Amino acid sequence: GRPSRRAFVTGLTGFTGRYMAERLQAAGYDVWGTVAPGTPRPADPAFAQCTLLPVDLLDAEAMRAAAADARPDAVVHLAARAEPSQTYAVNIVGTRNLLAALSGLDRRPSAVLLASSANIYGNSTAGVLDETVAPAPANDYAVSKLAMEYAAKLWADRLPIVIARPFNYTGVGQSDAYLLPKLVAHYARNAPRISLGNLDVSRDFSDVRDVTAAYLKLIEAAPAGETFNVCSERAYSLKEVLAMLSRIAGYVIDVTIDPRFVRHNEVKSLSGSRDKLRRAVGELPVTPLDETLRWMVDAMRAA
Amino acid sequence: GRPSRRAFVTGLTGFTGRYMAERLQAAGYDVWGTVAPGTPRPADPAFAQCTLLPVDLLDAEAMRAAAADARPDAVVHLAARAEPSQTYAVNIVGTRNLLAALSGLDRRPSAVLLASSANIYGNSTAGVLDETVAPAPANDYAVSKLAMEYAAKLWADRLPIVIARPFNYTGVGQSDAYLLPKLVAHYARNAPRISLGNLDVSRDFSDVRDVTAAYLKLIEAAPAGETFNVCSERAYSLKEVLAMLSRIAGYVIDVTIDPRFVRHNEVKSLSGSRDKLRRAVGELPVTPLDETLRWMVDAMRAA
Repeated sequence: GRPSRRAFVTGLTGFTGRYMAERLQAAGYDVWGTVAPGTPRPADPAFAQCTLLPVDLLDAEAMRAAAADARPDAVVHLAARAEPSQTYAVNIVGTRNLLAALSGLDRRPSAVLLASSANIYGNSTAGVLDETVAPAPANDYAVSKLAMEYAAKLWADRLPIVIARPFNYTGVGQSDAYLLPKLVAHYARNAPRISLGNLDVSRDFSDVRDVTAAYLKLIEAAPAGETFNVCSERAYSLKEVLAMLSRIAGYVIDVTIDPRFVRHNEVKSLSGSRDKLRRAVGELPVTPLDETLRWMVDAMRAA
Repeated sequence: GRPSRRAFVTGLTGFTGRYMAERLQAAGYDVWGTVAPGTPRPADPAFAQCTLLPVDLLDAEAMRAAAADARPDAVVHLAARAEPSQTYAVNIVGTRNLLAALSGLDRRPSAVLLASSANIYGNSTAGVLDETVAPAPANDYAVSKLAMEYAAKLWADRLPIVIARPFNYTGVGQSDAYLLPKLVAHYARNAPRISLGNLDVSRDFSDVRDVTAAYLKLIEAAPAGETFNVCSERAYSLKEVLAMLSRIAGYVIDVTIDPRFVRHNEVKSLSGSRDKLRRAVGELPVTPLDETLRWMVDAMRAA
């Protein structure tokens, strides 16, 4: 029947949440999660066996009641924003509301995984970043994620808290507000041209399926008090990505360099080390980016 | 006549602001500053030549209008809060509103000094803390001060921003909600007994006048992008402070150790290094604490 062991995922119906749900369900959890009040129900079949609770993160009391009902053994906090003020409120106080709700439970969860971001490192010149690299967040969103980490550690005496710092990741279902889905969308409809920044800037990209598999491993190991990069450890330039898509689509898209996308001080190469993660949970398969991209192109064309 | 060179001080009428006003006026500035809307006017004669603008920091537009009118050369940001949500909003977004206001001016200030706090270091075991010590803020207030620092650095390309991390400081006029003023109040009225926490915990205390002298030198040197401890570099236990006051008042107060006020995990000794400040701006007054305490005891008795 319906599994007794429960997971609770904030932002469950977002891009990452859809994949987190499948990972948790396959690991045997009954997956519960939050959705925004007054937004339309999700149509995706991935959520057919999920219990969806309408909760605003800034609604501390509704969060407390949702948690007490859900009674999770595992928590994955994915819900975030991105007005600067709402970004700080949702990412710091919304997270605090979640932790307060869990801390007040009769039975506290065995693992609470918070999704931070590798954006907290900012524009580091260190080439390959591990978790000891000094933060230098370069926008309010990145600052709010870093602040979330510090705010969350205040609850370490009450909850087993694991922090993930994912590098860039993508996959089927991510909006074209992000760069790789934008590229995929253009190639999928055989667009003649696109406008981009510098093509010689290399960054670390992962498949969302790999990222959520890592998240699950962090849940299972529950290393309370520890922060982990989640990344592929491979850096690709936009030129390499374009070349992959050209091979997939069978043509070369024409590129215009827009100054609006060109950052003068941008470091040429920046990637992550997942060595700390590897030592904690062991080796994890890395899906090749060209497989990820083909997956996305195929999904776009099949739509 | 009224000086052409202007300073703008948020929280001008608080404890630190009163001393900062006097310091700036003595350096030849026309002192402007903010007060809370709808609060009674200040009675203190120290504010007689100050221009007081009623501004809520969360009111971005009122802050913009206040700054365009004040047109400061020098800015000191002292205003802060301490509900956690308001603490994060005021200290992060309130500060951001100030910075946005200054950045939009035709003539930007030549120095923007932000008062952070040494509480961002938390309960560090490092004994003597310099600016390279990793932060470990231990409550939401301290987290909000650290987040403020990071949010402010986003404006570094537009404004010359100096961050101060004052350690504990006190002086005439500080409320008895703070520890040393509480001690002074008791000794001043020859109170027979008092109830306190652990007496063997040593901390760094400064004279507010020493702190503002440092704030002014930071303004004058304007080391943009740099953070500075402001501290005495001597740590006194509560037993040593009591002994100083016993000597001043001529009797020994009886102390009761209340477990309610005793924090078990507090580090035995913690103080700051101001070596970075000293190397940047040169010699500064460091007043003996017993002189500070006598100053305060005398003020209480003259009342």
